[PDB]
Amino acid sequence: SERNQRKVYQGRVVSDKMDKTITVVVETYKKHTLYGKRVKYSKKFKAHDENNQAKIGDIVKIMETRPLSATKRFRLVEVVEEAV
Amino acid sequence: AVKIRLKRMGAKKSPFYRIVVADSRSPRDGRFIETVGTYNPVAKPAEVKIDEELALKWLQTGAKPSDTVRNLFSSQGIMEKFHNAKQG
Amino acid sequence: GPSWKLSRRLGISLSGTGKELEKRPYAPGPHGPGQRKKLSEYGLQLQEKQKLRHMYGVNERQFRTLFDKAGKLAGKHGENFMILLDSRLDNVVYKLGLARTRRQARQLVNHGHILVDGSRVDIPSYLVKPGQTIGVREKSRNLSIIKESVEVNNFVPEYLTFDAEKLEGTFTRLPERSELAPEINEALIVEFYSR
Amino acid sequence: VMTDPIADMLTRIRNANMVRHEKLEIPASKLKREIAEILKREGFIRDVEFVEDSKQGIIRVFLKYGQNNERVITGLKRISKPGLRVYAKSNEVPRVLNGLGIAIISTSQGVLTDKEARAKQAGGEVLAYVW
Amino acid sequence: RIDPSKLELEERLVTVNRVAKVVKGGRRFRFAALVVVGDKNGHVGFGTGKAQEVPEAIRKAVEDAKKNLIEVPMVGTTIPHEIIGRFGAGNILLKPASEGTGVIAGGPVRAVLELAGVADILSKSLGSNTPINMIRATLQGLSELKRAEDVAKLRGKSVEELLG
Amino acid sequence: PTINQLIRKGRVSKVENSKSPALNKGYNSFKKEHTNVSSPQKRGVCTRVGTMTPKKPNSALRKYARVRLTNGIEVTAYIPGIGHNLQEHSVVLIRGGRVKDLPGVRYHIVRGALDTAGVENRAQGRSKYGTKKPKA
RNA sequence: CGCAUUAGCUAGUUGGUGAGGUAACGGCUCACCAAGGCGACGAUGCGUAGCCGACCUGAGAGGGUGAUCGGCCACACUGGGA
RNA sequence: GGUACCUAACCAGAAAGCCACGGCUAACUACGUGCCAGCAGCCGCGGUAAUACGUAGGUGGCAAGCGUUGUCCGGAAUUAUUGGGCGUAAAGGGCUCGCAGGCGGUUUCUUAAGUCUGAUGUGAAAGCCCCCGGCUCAACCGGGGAGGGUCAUUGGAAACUGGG
RNA sequence: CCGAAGGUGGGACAGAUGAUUGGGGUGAAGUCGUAACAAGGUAGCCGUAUCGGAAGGUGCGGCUGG
Repeated sequence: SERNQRKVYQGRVVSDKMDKTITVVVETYKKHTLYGKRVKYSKKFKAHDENNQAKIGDIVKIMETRPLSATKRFRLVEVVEEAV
Repeated sequence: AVKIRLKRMGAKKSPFYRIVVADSRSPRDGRFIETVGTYNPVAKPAEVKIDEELALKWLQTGAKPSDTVRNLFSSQGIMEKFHNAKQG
Repeated sequence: GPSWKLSRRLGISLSGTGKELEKRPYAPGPHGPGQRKKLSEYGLQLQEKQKLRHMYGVNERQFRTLFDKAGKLAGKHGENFMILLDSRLDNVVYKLGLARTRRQARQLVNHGHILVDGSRVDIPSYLVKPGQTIGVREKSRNLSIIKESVEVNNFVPEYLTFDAEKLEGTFTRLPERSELAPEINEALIVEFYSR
Repeated sequence: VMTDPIADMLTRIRNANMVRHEKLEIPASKLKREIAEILKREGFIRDVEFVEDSKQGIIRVFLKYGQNNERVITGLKRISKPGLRVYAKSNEVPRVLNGLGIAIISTSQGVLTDKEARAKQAGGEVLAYVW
Repeated sequence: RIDPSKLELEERLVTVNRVAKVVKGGRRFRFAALVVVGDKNGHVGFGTGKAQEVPEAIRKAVEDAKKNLIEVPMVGTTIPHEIIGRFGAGNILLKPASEGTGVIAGGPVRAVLELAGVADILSKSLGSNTPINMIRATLQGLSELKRAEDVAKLRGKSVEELLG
Repeated sequence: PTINQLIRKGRVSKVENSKSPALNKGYNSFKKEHTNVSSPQKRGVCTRVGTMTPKKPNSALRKYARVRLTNGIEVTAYIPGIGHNLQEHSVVLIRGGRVKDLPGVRYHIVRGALDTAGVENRAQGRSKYGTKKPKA
């Protein structure tokens, strides 16, 4: 009996400046109710980096979890592509 | 807690009861967990319809029916299977 | 209710006979025997719609709901509406030959009782499904009106079969619209209720 | 600039219709080649030919005027513009002039026609009405 | 081609306008009638007529209407395909309808489509409501209609390779 | 316009203004504010019952009653039929009807109301003007 | 969901460590630091509003409504507390 | 609640009203009125020959309903995605450089965010819809299904949009 | 310690109301002129300044919608 699977995203780090955390812009992007054209929206999430293995400009995946603090609900899975 | 119970449907003078697994907390016509088929009282003949396997599934997880729903189970014969399950 | 007056206004024999238009073919009233003017598009739609609903005596609530139920079927729309008003039970009684009008066939269903498949039907707007043997109970078994309408001989339509003594009216497949009505122009009434 | 070349080839065919020209050079991307192959196989065109060259290549179209002076193609239209793309599901694929026209619809298995996408029961970009 | 007017025609009218011209003396009036004429077997036409009287104006309109006739395709007693007719800020779409609906149309459009013999039309005017331009818009939309047999002959094709 | 311009400015829908605004409000007494109730009819007290005239070509003397309402607004309403019960300081129930002829007047006094008596000598148009089925 | 003729709003606010508290992670509560956080993809402010399955209309896309029935919510003379 | 229901006795006996009638808009004459009284939704009637006012007759619409009002929606393609425009009618910023934003010539490889498709769960019951059944038919009820997600999970495609 | 209400204070916002006041609209065949429409009798309009009971005049620049 394998337990239920949590929600997963991928995104992009805006800032490193918070202590042991980052914020992450997920750029999934969707169309209207009326005009039908498909527009973009950037959703930045607060996510915990317990190893601090992040950089500004880093494409990263995040998993949802238990609420880590106020506004924090996410953690790292696999830091995919690093900034230059 | 969990009770297999009739659920009132129908017009004013002509009632109707869906045999419906709900809680004692929830209102009579209100929210409910799942359903098995039906119960026509007001027919001059018969016509009870019981699902006969998912009702049995709810009886064993723990859901004790009211008296008329229980004796409908006895009339269709699901209580004999339930007593055979207790004899199992 | 004159109901001859409806026929001479609509300009159609609503029984379908040499009566009720002879000696007075104009509409009614003090502006009638003079040459009345022809009607517009709206007037033509009113003419065909009121030809049909004064044939069958329907209020426009029931007439619209039967229009809608004919819409709930498949095929051609105005044909199916003709089919629903030729499945109406007053029309079934008047086409079995049990009345001289459609008011008399309404009164057979209202009090001078007539029976479908058993117990009774007191209601004229009963849509009659096929296969249904329609007769009378042993109380009104043969009284003066059914005796008169047996003596008078109308044609039985090909969507019916009718017996004299046993008096059961049975059905066939469907009433085809070649048989139903020659005078009423359908699909002006569909256009009238399209608005 | 040029902002989409498919709409421009459709107007180029339309202007060759309205002038009643007989040949057309179109700068021939691969989807243009597949569109003209569809319009060939549906009889809107006599024949279509490719001129593979250095700049981008040329596709030439031979407009079909079957009788006295009769434009078989009356009008063209582009549905998915670059700025409102249009995508239809398979139970929404439009059949046009109900059967007498057609819609070029490039799904995941080939740039298809109306009947081809209907029989394959898939949808994708909806990129031309052809009347 | 030019339709030879030898048929049976029904010749009912849309409007008679009273139509003035100012001179030194004052207003001098005429009646400009437009009348739609055609049998219900696929031939339609309309015509204008001007006179000092109403019936001679209707005479000239029926003559000029018999002169200009149009043909209409009756594919399955309907029209074959939806089309928009666009004569000069009168734009009128015409849809085929199912077989029971009847001609759903406004006045001059209704007169054209009833005197056409086409029985089941959904239609709508998307422009100005003068009778002249609406009738011109309908006949613009009815001139550009297409028969499935002729378009199948146009595409080097067969009817069933289009119609299915 | 363009689709991006339609996305960031949108289609702004045209303003709707009611034909009868004094019916389109209300009043609660202790909150001292002026609620939106959208009511068909209002009784109010007559402040001045006179008669005066329309503006242009139509020239026949109209009826003209002025009523202060339960929201607080004095409006000139119109009394259509021939011969009215009403005086000054009369309780009047008001429905919405525009009188194009006299300017500034956009309501009717409901005839047959709480105090507005049914009209005199009328057999045709029975329900308007209030009168009962007389005798036959 | 309406307003930009509302353009800046925050300071337990935004993070950290430690402690406490809770059925429970957590500025949920407190100490100490850092100058952070939300923001033109419309923050904040003002105004309006119980939300929905549904209901009315419309060819449809839509527009309006949120009675009944049913789900969830919030309230219980007003504010606070156990 | 002796309630639905069934059966017998008596008399056409107890039982029809409302709105409109110039055009839109189906439906008209007469008498009185005479820019007065008034009608009106609009064009607008009426100032002594009023199919527009009031009455009588008539006619038309519906019908135990009818009409007015108030608000919604339609007509209105008159907020236009479907479905509008900008020389002169409403409407091109006086003109530029450019930030954000939007849009991107060609060929090829790959990805799968967009797109389409399959499977799974789910969008409660009632309601709209389909098919049958029972209330005297019908409303309503009942049964069965369908329907409604840019919905979540899962699997393929790679033409197109985006990424590399 | 927290803590509702209350108290004090200076602001912010919002509605009424206010002697008096300013333009606007609509209205009787009112008064003064006749600015515009024709080469409208000084071509008109646009912007701007100034003056003048008033429409307006005049300067400068622009426009033809001479």
